[PDB]
Amino acid sequence: KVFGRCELAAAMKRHGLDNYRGYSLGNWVCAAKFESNFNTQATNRNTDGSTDYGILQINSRWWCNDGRTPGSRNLCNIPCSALLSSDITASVNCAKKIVSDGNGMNAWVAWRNRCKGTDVQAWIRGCRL
Ligand SMILES: [Br-]
Ligand SMILES: [Br-]
Ligand SMILES: [Br-]
Ligand SMILES: [Br-]
Ligand SMILES: [Br-]
Ligand code: NA
Repeated sequence: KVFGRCELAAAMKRHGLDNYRGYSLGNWVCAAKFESNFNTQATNRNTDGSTDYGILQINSRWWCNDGRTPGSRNLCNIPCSALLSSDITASVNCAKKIVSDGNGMNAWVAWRNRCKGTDVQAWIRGCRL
């Protein structure tokens, strides 16, 4: 599923991601934009053999199981395919675990490089929340 900007913001708010660990809704929408372009089916392989999955490109090296990342962990205890669903629940629950791991949203390199320090409120500007 390819979300609309305000549609995703609404969905993220519903699952309690807005202001989670102090990160406002615009930070999460912006992260999604640059990680996946709002596409829940996005996948990307990394040089180390692991793979990033879903709307927030969650990495199989640590967080999910995809059956082909040898040294990896499954810290959210899910198949990586669950992060590709139309329904963003698994992605939101896993992101909440990631953002609490110590490094905040810096875990997402696109957030750090393309959202951090910017006017992230723009990403939910105009939405009915
Ligand atoms: Br957009
Ligand atoms: Br594996
Ligand atoms: Br949803
Ligand atoms: Br980047
Ligand atoms: Br915001
Ligand atoms: Na894994």
